[PDB]
Order: sequence, then structure tokens, then C-alpha cells
Amino acid sequence: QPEPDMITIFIGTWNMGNAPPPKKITSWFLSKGQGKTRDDSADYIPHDIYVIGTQEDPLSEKEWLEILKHSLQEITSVTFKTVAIHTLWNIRIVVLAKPEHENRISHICTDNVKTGIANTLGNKGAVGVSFMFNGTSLGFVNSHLTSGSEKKLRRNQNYMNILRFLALGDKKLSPFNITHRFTHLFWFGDLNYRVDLPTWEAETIIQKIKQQQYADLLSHDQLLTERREQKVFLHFEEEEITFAPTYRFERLTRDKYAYTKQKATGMKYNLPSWCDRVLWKSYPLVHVVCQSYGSTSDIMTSDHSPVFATFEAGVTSQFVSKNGPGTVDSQGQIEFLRCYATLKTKSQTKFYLEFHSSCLESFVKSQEGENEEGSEGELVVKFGETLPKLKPIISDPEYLLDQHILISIKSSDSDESYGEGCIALRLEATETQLPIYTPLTHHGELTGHFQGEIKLQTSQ
Ligand SMILES: CN[C@@H](C)c1ccc(F)cc1
Ligand SMILES: CN[C@@H](C)c1ccc(F)cc1
Repeated sequence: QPEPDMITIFIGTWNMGNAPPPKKITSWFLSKGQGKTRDDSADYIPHDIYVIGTQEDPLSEKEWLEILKHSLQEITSVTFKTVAIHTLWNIRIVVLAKPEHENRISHICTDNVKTGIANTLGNKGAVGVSFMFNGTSLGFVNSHLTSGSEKKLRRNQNYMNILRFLALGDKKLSPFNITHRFTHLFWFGDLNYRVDLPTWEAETIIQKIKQQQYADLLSHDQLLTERREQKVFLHFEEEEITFAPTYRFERLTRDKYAYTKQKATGMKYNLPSWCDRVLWKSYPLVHVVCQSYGSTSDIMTSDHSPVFATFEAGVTSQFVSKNGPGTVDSQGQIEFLRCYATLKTKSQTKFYLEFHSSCLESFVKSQEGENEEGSEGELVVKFGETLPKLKPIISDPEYLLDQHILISIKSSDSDESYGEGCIALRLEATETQLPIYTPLTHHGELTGHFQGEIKLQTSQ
């Protein structure tokens, strides 16, 4: 029975509004309703992995697991295995997989982050799960960010705290946060970004939604505008939104947006908004295609509608050769020519590089680079031809061309990372000098760039 080179992943996000769900929620798992929906001809085809994020979830883990499993069983006639479940307050993540994947899934991690201080610590934050699927690392984050139209900066701060402190994936990847630890990272939840239009325009917005004319609303969506200005979710992708705003509905219908200020809202307006979102980030030149992104129309227990997204994702096999794992393959090497880092830092320490990859026995430390002043005020760290030759565990090109090298640039003085990035080994040619590039981030903010040339030798 051959190992897969693709899997499909279902991502669901639903703020349940502290109410139990209705008896049928199958439309969510089938990607049916509004937006980019799944073809009817696929209804019996199970996804390989289902990841369910809830917020304001009033159910026990047991109660929710029973509803989810019985839902998937009805759709697919498959009894799904529970990979992981993790809850922080009323924020929950469930990962379910087809039973045939049980012995493909390992290194299962869960964590949570509580956002805010004092006043603002006690119900917002994130949960996450990571695991390996054969040779591919998968991470999943469900976050409930700060509410309120005038708190987009707080949401952006919540995002930075979550990606700094959520402890998922391979702990040996010590310089890297969750935005570099996974082949594929999915980040979803009630992110709570709003449509920033005046309160007086509420009925105009409702009109626009009834016409299915979303363009003038999306141009004021705080998550789209913050992402454009590089304030949040740098280097993440989101599928185009073609469904109505998922918040705030009167319960038991979808015919009415409840936007007016009430004692129950803290006298805040809730203009119709796309609070409920799915984003992703995959390593360079790995296959990932969004195949659905939408909301259900028939689940009306909450003031939010459920959101679904599905993805095709490239995966690789757990490779063994006569040499690696447990030794190098002298027939393989990775060389770096004319490399330099450009950093936004005002500091003057020496810097060195660390190379981390599951194609190496352990990470590799470079010598210090030579600092020069760039012509526009920047720090340029030149490595020239001085970077070590990397010795992969397996030289087979069917393995090596599917790998990635994570790069951290670190201060000699403090050993703290100033910048992290990733290079694909999916090259146009082997034994050939080719340009490489990655942006560098730290705490998920742009800090610089790394560029140069690579030369990859495989056994072929
Ligand atoms: C051995 N660990 C259990 C939790 C497990 C369950 C499902 C799966 F796909 C992989 C592992
Ligand atoms: C990450 N891709 C960039 C081009 C982008 C930024 C904001 C946005 F709303 C859509 C795309």
C-alpha cells in the first residue's frame, strides 16, 4: 500500500456563542453554503485530516468529540481516530484523521497561549496542535483574538504573542517560532477583525451584503488592510473571500445582522464583519492549494456562522537509504556562494548563521560574517565563500530536492536570533550555481534578507 504524495485537510472555525450546536452540522464538513464550495460529487470522499477550531465552546471535550465523530461517520461511513484535542477556557482544537493514517502520524504536540495582562487575561488566546505526517510537519493554530472594532492593534499584539510563545513542533529548532517550524502551518479562528466603516453606514452595509456585493466591504476589512501594511500575518496566505460576513447574526435565522449597541455588547456596535478566518503558510515550493473557503447557511445556534476551508497539501515519505538515517551520504552536499544577510538592526555585533534541516544530522554553525555599511544605512553581513559545506544524510535527489534549510542569523555577543528564514532545495538544476533568497523575520516581523547562490550535489 503506497505512501501518499498528497493529502486533503479540512479546517473549520466556529465561534459557537456559548450555545450547543443544532442536531445536524454536516454542511460544515461538506464545505456547503456560501463562498468557494466543494463539488457535490466529492461528498462521500473523506478528507485525510479534519481540524476543528471552536471559540465560545460550551461543550465538554467528550460531548464535542461524540458530535464530530458521529457527523463524519454519517458523511463518510469512516470512524475517524482522535489525533489530539486541546482546550483553553472555551477555545478548543480537535484533530481527527482517517484510521489508515494512525501509523503515519507521530510527534503529536499541543500547547496554548493566554493573551493580555490582568483585565485582558482570562478568556482570549490560542490553542494549537502539531505532528509529523510521514516526512511532513503540520501545525495548526486556533486563536480567539481581542474583540471590538477599535482594537485592531490589540489583535495584532495578540497575534505576535501567540506566534512567539506557542510551543509546538521540533524543540531542537530553538531559534525558530511556529511560523518556521512546519512544512504547512494553518492559522484560523475568530480573529475578530472588523469591517472599518462608520456606524451610520450599517444599513448600507446590510444592503450591500443582500446584493452579494462584498468589494467595498472587503476594501475596509481590518485583516486585509493590516496584512497589506505588513502589520500582522506577514508571509501568510488567505483565499479570496466570496461569502457574506459571518458575524453578527441574530440566532435561529441568517436573515438578520444584529449590529446595534446593547448593554449585552458593552454598548459597542458590531457592524457585519468577517471575524472568522483561515490563513496558511507553507515552505517555499511545497504544493498547497485551497479547494474551498466559505461559510455554512444552515447552522444558526450562534451569532457567528461556521467557516470551512479545505486544502490539497504536498507530503513526503519517511525516507530510508543504506546510509542515512544514522550516517551521512558522501554523494550529497549543499554549498553556498556569494551569500550575505541585510539586517535592519542599528546594532554592531559580529553575526554567524545556523543551518537547521531534517536532512542534516544536527544543525550547522557558520563562522562570523564580515560587517559592511550598506549605501542606505543598513547592516550587510558578508559570508562570501566562507559558509560551511552541508552534509545531508541522504543524497537521493527524490529526497533531497524536497527538503528545506532554515537559516537563523545570530549575534556572537548574545547568541540571540536577529532573523529567521527558509530556503527550498527544489532547484531548477543540480551541480549548478543558482540564486537563493529568503526574507528574514524575528517574532514574525521583517528584520532583513538573506541572498546568495546555492550549489546542490545529489547522487544523480
Ligand atoms: C499513538 N498516539 C495516538 C494518540 C494517535 C492517534 C491517532 C493517530 F493518527 C496517530 C496517533
Ligand atoms: C501576502 N500577499 C500579499 C500580496 C497580500 C497582502 C494583503 C492582502 F490583502 C492580499 C495579499
